[PDB]
Amino acid sequence: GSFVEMVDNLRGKSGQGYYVEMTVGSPPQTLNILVDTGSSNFAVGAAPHPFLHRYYQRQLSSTYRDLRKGVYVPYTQGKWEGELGTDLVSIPHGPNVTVRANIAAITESDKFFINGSNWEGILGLAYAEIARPDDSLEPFFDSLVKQTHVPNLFSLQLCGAGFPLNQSEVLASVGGSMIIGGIDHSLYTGSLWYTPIRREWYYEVIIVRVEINGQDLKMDCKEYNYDKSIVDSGTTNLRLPKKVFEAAVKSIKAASSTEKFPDGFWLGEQLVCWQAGTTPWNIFPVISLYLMGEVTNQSFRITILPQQYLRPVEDSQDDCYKFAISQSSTGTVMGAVIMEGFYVVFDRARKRIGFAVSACHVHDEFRTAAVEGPFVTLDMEDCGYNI
Ligand SMILES: CN1C(=N)N[C@@]2(c3cc(-c4cccc(C#N)c4)cs3)CN(c3ncc(F)cn3)C[C@H]2C1=O
Repeated sequence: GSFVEMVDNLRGKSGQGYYVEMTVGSPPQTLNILVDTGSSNFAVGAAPHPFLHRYYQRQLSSTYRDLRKGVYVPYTQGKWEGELGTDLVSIPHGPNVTVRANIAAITESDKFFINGSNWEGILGLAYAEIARPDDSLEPFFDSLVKQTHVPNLFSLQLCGAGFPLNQSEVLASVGGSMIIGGIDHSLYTGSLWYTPIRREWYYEVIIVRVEINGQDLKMDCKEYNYDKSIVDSGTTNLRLPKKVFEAAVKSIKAASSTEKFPDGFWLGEQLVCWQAGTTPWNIFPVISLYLMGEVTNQSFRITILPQQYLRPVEDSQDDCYKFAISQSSTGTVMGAVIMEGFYVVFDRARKRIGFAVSACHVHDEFRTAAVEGPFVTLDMEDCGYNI
């Protein structure tokens, strides 16, 4: 329906992540928290750090409970270590509830906190299977659903501005909405189409066909989900398995061949700039991902524009961008490139993910992002990877 208290409760941008305000402890300590559908721990800075101006002070919370257990979370780009405990947590622009949740109090970190970023912790919204140290550490959303009458569903509208936001603008701008326990109809246009959650660990999905400007990439569909395909608000790019990335970039280069770009642009390293207002959107192709439908032998497609996969960056008055499609050795990641085009419904209760055209997606007068269906697609379970 309508969840006016939760609409426009996010801030941020794809390169720095999107965050929501939360409170921890008694009296409440306000912190900004990165919204991550790609992990399952609620973890906050709990010790001074040069890039933090606030942190969780456990000794000032009367409701703090020590779990007497450490947690070490190393990952590819960095790591954090901390001490497990529980406390009362609320979301000021959220459901009007307070819950007792697990909190990893971060005491040591490496390349986790970012200078200039305005967030102090991370909210892992995925399932217990991938929580650290193990699946016995109940994730925040699981606690929220168990302790209250909040429906087992949340939805995200991540809003890319379509232009770079400076240090002050990114603080004052609306980055989107996280609707906890519902679907807000003002955030999308057209119909919502649902794809099954394949398995409850990451938000895993199955891609059954890929097109670049309507041209079938024509790969064995297992390649698109090798070794998994996930929906991740904590990844900036659309990341594709090595072989898929190679085929996609060849096709995108062919479609945009009226303009030659350096190898560094396609590697996501180098920016490309055009005179103000002259970005040649029309030379770049649309990209469609077909996802398994809820009905046997049925699929639907989501289509994004170069306004989604060319990330605006500051150089001058030129309009500059980085190519935000990159290679993966851990499967497809539908990051903020995908998510900024759509309103995404994480329907945990019905084990499905919904997509609709976002009311805040960036487009031009000639093309728009799309969510369309149905299409007849056979042997879609064969597209899923095993082992
Ligand atoms: C892609 N991705 C995440 N989705 N989450 C993680 C992080 C994302 C960010 C981050 C920072 C800035 C911008 C963006 C965006 N968009 C994301 C910092 S840490 C957490 N994680 C993880 N893994 C295993 C585990 F038991 C617990 N946490 C893996 C990290 C990661 O590389």
